[PDB]
Amino acid sequence: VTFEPPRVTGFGALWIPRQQRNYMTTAYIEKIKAYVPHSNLIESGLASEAQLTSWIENTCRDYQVSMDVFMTTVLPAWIVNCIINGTSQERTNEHTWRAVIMANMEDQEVLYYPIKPIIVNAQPTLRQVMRHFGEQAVAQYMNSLQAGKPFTVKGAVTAGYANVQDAWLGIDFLRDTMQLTTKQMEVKHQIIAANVTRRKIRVFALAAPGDGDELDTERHVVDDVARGRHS
RNA sequence: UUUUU
Repeated sequence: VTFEPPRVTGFGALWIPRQQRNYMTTAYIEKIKAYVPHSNLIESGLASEAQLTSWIENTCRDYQVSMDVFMTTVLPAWIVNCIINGTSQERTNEHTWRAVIMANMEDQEVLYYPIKPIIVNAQPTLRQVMRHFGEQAVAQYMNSLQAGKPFTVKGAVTAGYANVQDAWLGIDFLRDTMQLTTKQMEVKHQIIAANVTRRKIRVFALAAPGDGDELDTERHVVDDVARGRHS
């Protein structure tokens, strides 16, 4: 059997609906084989490109800083801060998030930035807009680990995970789109079980009272009953 | 989907 044919017939076992049999050709197979987009650009768990750039442009206008200096200077600081403290929406009560200027592995001064103009501008929640930087956050935490002064991950410490070697997987903005092995899947997921620590209520206590009974009277008569004379 | 202050 020097030659063993070529097959490559495709389809066969794969059931094809009758409406698609006229377009489900062999040449159609090769056309869709090229459509393999990144598995981190299609899911709804992250902000889309249209609303990611909206977040980038809106927050730099509020800070009155250029996009070039935003993507270079304060974005890594924001990623580090989101590594230290969580990325929850109700972090706005801090009213300020801190960035520290570093001279040579030694703090010199802490800078203060408003936290509202960076959370509300993330249209599909800030937990989703920061998921694009989840892969960069792990690398930056590893860099901090190599420097001898590891970061303190809020999720890992809160969940009870004291392992500093892999204290990530406690990052609040990991979508798990990365090829996590089965031994890190449960470590990340048990940390994710910090959600059941606190409840959530969907609706507040309404607006003010619509009405509490009204009054309408005039003239000179009894206190409340207008000329009460019936029997 | 949200939910990890």
